[PDB]
Parts: sequence; structure tokens; C-alpha cells
Amino acid sequence: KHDIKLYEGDTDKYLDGSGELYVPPSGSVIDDYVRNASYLEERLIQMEDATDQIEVQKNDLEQYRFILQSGDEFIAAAIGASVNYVTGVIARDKVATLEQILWRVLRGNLFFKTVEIEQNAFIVFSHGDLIIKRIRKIAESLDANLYDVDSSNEGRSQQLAKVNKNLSDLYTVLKTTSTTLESELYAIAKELDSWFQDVTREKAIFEILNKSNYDTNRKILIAEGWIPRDELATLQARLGEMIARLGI
Amino acid sequence: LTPNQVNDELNKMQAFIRKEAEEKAKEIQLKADQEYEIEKTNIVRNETNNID
Amino acid sequence: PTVQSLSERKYSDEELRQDISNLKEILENEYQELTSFDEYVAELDSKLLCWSPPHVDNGFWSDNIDEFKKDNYKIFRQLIELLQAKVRNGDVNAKQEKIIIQVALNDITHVVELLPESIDVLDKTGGKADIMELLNHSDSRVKYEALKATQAIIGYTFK
Amino acid sequence: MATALYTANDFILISLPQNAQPVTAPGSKTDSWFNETLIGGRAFVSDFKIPEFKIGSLDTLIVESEELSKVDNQIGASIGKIIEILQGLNETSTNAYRTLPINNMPVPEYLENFQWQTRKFKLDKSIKDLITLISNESSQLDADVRATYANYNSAKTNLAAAERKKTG
Amino acid sequence: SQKNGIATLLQAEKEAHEIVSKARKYRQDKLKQAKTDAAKEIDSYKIQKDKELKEF
Amino acid sequence: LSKCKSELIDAFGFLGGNAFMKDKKGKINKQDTSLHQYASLVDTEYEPFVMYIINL
Repeated sequence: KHDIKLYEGDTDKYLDGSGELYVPPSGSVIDDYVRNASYLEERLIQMEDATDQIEVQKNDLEQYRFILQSGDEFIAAAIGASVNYVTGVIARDKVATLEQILWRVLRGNLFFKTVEIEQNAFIVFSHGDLIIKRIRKIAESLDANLYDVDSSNEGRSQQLAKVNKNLSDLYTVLKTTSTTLESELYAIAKELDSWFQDVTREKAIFEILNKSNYDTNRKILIAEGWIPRDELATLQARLGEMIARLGI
Repeated sequence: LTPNQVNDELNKMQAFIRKEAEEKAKEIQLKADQEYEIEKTNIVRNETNNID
Repeated sequence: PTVQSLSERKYSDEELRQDISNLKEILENEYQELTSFDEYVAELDSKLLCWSPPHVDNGFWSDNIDEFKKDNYKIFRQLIELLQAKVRNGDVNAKQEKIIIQVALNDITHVVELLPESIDVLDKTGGKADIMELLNHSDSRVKYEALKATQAIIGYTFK
Repeated sequence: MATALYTANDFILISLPQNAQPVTAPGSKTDSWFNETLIGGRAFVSDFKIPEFKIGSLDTLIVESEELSKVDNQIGASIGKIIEILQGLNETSTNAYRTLPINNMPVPEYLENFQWQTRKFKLDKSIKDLITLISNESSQLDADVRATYANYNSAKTNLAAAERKKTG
Repeated sequence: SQKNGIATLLQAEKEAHEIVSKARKYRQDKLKQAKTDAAKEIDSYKIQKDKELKEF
Repeated sequence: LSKCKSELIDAFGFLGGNAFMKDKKGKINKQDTSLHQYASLVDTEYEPFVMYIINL
């Protein structure tokens, strides 16, 4: 999510600068750390899904805002339903041609072809209100975004006034989400590293104690000893060539 | 094609729409004349039976 | 939450384990096993609202939608009315009033996401506008809940 | 073609408005152009104007074109099968069964009096049912010739088998 | 002439709908007429059946 | 047949469309993906004027 690449660097020791800091000199309460991460994570995954959902709606609607406006002008009958218009974006005027051929040859001469430049090409076919099913099969099979009204905000007259107000609700909703996302990225970026290091040591602690029976039949000597709090720092700094030295 | 060519076809479009509809509309009103007579004979035969 | 975490990290002595398990069962059992309709009506009426184990579940809402209807989802409508009321009267970011808003907003997302007819209710009552202000109103949980409250509404208006 | 005609010619059917004009050599009447200009005057032009059909709607028109196309390939298919069965039988001529004048009357000549033939097809009937009748007729004929040949091929196997039993 | 043409096309479609609706309006009227033109034949039979009674 | 069809395409094709008349001598047939199609089923190029060719 954060757009951050994998951090490993493999430290349990408190001697070093980064050691002291990303790994506490305090003890390890395994429950506490798990909890710290679980709750933030629940918010974050919910957040990302939302961001994506909101972003796709805003993007569709922003694109087709202008589409319906252009189509209304090509004169007040595209807020109504006296005739059928097919609004649509297509990326190539080339594909527009092939559709025009299919159209003329085989369904007669019944299109009004108008076009507007987008950043795509805005194509307009206009057809009867009884032969609408037949235009869709043509449009769909060559892939065009030719729907009768590309906006789903049809529900008052003018239709464009409803489109404008959902684009108004969308644009701010999106803003807030992004704001929530940044601060949270900032906030747990540092923590994510510090927790990663913590966990490595938890996996080790269990292993030292023996958490399954293979660990018992692996090292048969288990000894006990006392290292005071300060010296504890230098004890993990060295590691032997076979020794796993417990912190706290 | 050119706007002119597309306007020749436009003219053709409203020609089609109008012609199939006049053709439809003649059949539609011809069923309406068969229906007038037939309904009229049916009301009458029912009623004279009652009067009888 | 504290008990559930404990259950994974048990202590060597058996008796300790027994106490962790027995306590875990009563707390959890007790809240869910009360009727869903009862809990919802009881909180809204008294005006004191707080999240709880079955009060945040998707199921709670699913069962309770139909029941609401008496005058076009009259109970749900009273809730939207409560969220609206709190913000305007007595201001916002006063301890009491702030607890209710986050809860009220959690409840309204689930209901809306569930039934598309709810969209009319936000518009008629005038709750839809109140939510837009709530994005702007301080505290992370409040703007978080408002964003969720908005995204559920949007999805049915424009797909 | 040069063996798939022996008394036929090959045909192009075209329809134009009565307002159409040629731009190959302007100023000419469409009728005059076909005779004089089209491939060195060698063109034999015949009338093929067929009268009106009832047409119910704009939607239904579209559906008619669909039927005309498929059936026409299907009938073309059916002629392919019949001709294949005649060759199979060892019926080959220099003027038949690979050309075959329609009813023993040259092919360009048949088309010249084809001004909508009536065999149970009527010019005051509805268009849809006529399309179906023509296609039904051909299909039934197609099944008949196929079915009879199947029995012919099977019958030949019995004779062949039996000839070895009597001496072989 | 682009939006002048579309509006003619648009008008073309209304004229077609009106042509169709006119034929449907005819039938509707013809349904009321069938009752009207049947009411005149019936009441002339009614007073004849009374005439031959006034005789008896 | 070919030379005949070409003299017709050039003569009458203009009515169909100014860009839709190309020179062709012999039946052009396409069937590669949905970018090239020729048939009465589906097409993206065809005869600009109405023409069917009949061969026995």
C-alpha cells in the first residue's frame, strides 16, 4: 500500500543506533504487539478497497459528464426520450469506421454520425426506439462504450444537472479518503519496520524455549545464566557461531 | 463520411421511419374497421335474445 | 478483546487455562444471545449509543430491516434524525455527543449498503447533506465513519 | 469458369435507383451504358424487375435479411450435394449435370423470363412465409436424394460381398 | 445545418408516432361507436314487441 | 467477370459513398479477426452498391 519496498536488515541487538531504536530495551509482550498491528490493519484494508471503488466511480462520471453535454447539443432531446441517441467513447476514429460499415450495409441507411474530440473520440449514432437491441450487439462485439446514456444519472430533466451534483459529491469524498490514506501511511511507515524487527525476535524467543519437539531433538544442551540489563546489549551483538542468545 | 453524405443518409432515415409507420398504421386501422362491425353484430344478437 | 488475545498465549498451569476459557465464554455469549431488534431500539430511544459485539455485525442489520417498516422505515428514519440533531444542537466535539456520531454513522452504513431504498430516506430527511459536513468535522474516527457513510450512498446513485 | 458452363453464362444481378447514372463515361443513360459500354458491348442485359412485397415493420425487415442470407447459402449447399451425387453415379455430359439448362431451356434465357415464377409463391402473399416455403421445399428434396443414395451405397456392399460367396 | 437536420429527424419520429397513435385512436372510438350504433337497433325492436302486445 | 464487376463498381459505387467505392476486380473476401470481415453476416467492407454475383 505504502509503495515502500521490503525492508530486512536483521537485527535483535540493542548495541547499535538502529538496534536501540527499532527494537526496545523493554521486554517483549507478544500479545501487546499483535494487537497494535491488527486494529490499524483492519481500518487500512477497508480503506484501500474504498479508495479504489470511489476512484473508479469518479473517473467514469468525470469522463461522461462532458459526453452527455455534447450529445444534448448535437438539441434538447437527449434529456428526453423522444428519439434514441447512442453516446459513446471509443479510443479510435478507426473503429468508428468499421462500425459505420457494418451499420450502412446491413441495417440500411439509418445513422446520424456526429463526432467530438476528447483527450478518445466521442461518437454518436442515432437510431429508432424500436431497434435499440440491434445496435447494442454491433457496438458491443467490436467493443465500444456505446450505451444509450453513458451516465447513470438520468433521473431528473435535465439529466446533466444530476450528473453535475454526483460529480460534486464524488470529488470531495475522494479528497477526504486520500487525506486519511497519507497520514496513515506516515504514521505506521516507521512502526512497520520497528514491528518487523520485533517479530523476528519473537519467533526466536519461542524457538529458544522450544515451541515444538524438533527444537528439543536439535540442541540437547540448554543452559541458564544471568546477564545484567546493560551487558545484555553486547550479548546479542555477538552471536557465537552456533549460540542463540536470548534478550529478555 | 463527409457531412453532406451523412445528411443524405439522415434524410433517408426519417424517410424509413415515416414509411414503415404509415404501413403499420394502415394495418392497425384496418383491424379497427373489422372490429367495429363484428362488435356491433355481437351486441345486437345478444340483446334481441333478451328482448325475445 | 483482551481475553481473546490471552487465549492464544496461555500459561503453563492448567487451572490458569480454565479460568481464561470459562471467562471468555460468558462475556461473548451474553451480548450476542439477546435479540437484535431489542438492542437497537433500546440504544436509539435512550439516546446512549456504543458499539458492541452484535451491534456491529452485518447480520444484525439484515434481520432488522424489514421490522423497521411501519411508516416507510420509521425507526431508521429516527436514527438519521438523531445524527442530524446532535451535530446542530449543542455543537460537536463534546465528549458525549462525539461517541454517538461514530456509532450512528456505523449503523447507517450497514443499513444503506444492504437496501437501495434507503437512499430516498437520506434525501427526504436531509441526512445526505449532514454526512458531507461530517467529513470536515474533526477527529479521525468521525471523518473515517463519514467517508464510509458517503461511499455506501454514492454506489447506489451512480454505479 | 470454363467447364462449369457449357451453354450457360455467368451473371451479375444488380439493383440501382432509376436515378442512377454511370461516371465511367458520363452523359449516358443507364440502360444505354449496360448495352454499349459494359465489356465492349458483348453484355447481354435482361430485365429482372420483380413487384412489391408486403412489409410489416422496420424491425421485421431486418429479420428478413437474416433469413434470406442463411437460406440462400443452405440452398447453394443443397445444389452442391445434388450435383456431387450425379457425378458419383457416373452421369456426366457435355451440356448437362455440370451446367444443366433449367428445364432443358438455356440458363440466360430462363432468367430473362424469371419475372417472379409462381409454383406456390404469390406476389400478394406475406414475405416471411414465402421465404420459409422455398427453404422447406429444398430441404425436403435434399433429405430425399441423400437418403436414397445412402441405401444405394449400402446395397452395393451387399452385392460385392455376395459375389465373393458365389466365386472368389 | 447539423442541428437543423437532427430536429427534422426528431420531428419525423414524432410524426411517425402520431400516425401510429392516430390509428389506435380510431379503434378506441370505434369501440364506443359500436355501442352507440347498436343502441339504435335495439330500441326499435323493443317498441315493436310492445306494439303486438297492445294488440293481444 | 472481373473486368465487368470493376467497370460497375467505378460507374455506380458513388451513390453508396464517396470513400466506400474502392477499385476491386475479383471478389474480395476477408475473414481475419473482427478487424477484417466481409459477409452479409458481419462486415467491415463490402460492395457500396447492391450487388450479388450468381455463378453456376
